[PDB]
Amino acid sequence: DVGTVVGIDLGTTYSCVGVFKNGRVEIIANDQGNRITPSYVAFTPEGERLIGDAAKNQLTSNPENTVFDAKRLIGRTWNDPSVQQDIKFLPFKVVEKKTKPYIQVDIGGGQTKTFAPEEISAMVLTKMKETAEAYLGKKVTHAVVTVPAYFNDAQRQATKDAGTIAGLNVMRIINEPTAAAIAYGLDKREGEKNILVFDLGGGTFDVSLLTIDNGVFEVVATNGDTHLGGEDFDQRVMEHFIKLYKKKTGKDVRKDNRAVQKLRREVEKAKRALSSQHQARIEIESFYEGEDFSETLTRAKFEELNMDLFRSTMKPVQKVLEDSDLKKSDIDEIVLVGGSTRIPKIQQLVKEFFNGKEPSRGINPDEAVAYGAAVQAGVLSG
Ligand SMILES: Nc1ncnc2c1nc(N)n2[C@@H]1O[C@H](CO)[C@@H](O)[C@H]1O
Repeated sequence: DVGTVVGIDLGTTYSCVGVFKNGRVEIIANDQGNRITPSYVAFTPEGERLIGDAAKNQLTSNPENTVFDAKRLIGRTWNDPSVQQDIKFLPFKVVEKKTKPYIQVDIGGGQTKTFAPEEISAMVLTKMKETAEAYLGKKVTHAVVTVPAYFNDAQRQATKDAGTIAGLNVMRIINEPTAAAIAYGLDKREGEKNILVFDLGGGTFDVSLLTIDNGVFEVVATNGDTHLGGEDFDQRVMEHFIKLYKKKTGKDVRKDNRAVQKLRREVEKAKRALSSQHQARIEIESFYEGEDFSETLTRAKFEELNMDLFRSTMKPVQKVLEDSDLKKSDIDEIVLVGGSTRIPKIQQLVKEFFNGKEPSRGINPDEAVAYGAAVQAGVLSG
């Protein structure tokens, strides 16, 4: 008895959980009313373990003991050059333990603890499991968990292990671009089709070329940029306003960490608003040295601030087409994945690259992967 199997998108920055109930996929909101949960864990000085929104919305006061991006370390050895590069940019301690990059944190009152990346991901998975259990009114024991198509054997096993620690029997490990394609019903098509999945997440950019033949998916080629995502677009806007504030007031905002967090929160909200509105206003009370911040951002300035980054997304799309021996016209379906794909310039750039071809539409791009996982979870629940 597998019970109600859950579909989990375990993302670098955000995670999503869905179930198949009363003939359809249900994406489940967490205890904070959010349909996506940050892949964050924080250990407060009192010793409280925070997971998700509570962990992320506290990150500024606790940078050493706030764990995130464990997905960059999962199933990798300590000496992996990717690990050695990534830990340079992580604020929490990472130590070699049992050949692996273990995360070291103060769990409260100076007591130090080490966690394998799969133990951190198990805490995120536990939060997803609780979110689904609150929704279903019953215990969840089985799951379908997605991973990037480039994940190797050790990375897929470590994701299954994270599940085991969380009390989830991960029945199927499925590729994130395949789950997105299933979400759009591209599996029940007929004949041979080439699917381009363009996945621009919060911190990663993944491009996958998939082939669908008689309902069977094959990942032909993968590319992207491991350090390009929505957060980089935020950072460009942060830089623009920190520069502007120094020009206007002569003050250096970054001297106050509390002032940068506040600007980060408002910049992110402004960015999201600019996907639908042509201008957003950032207002922050007692911003720096009791003085208030009031500035506006147009979609045009935002696009100009991020143009090189937006344009850089087209290079891995060209590399996957070459590595698949395909041309632009051979792409039958374009799947956009990640909240960042809601950016109008990103949607124009993809459409124009594929000479006017419209991408698949209807499912929230930030939920498409968990949606696909839930579709598969639905079949397995029977
Ligand atoms: N409507 C939107 N417009 C622009 N960016 C959006 C967005 N929605 C999300 N989630 N995002 C970004 O997706 C990433 C992961 O959640 C983050 O960088 C979000 O800001």
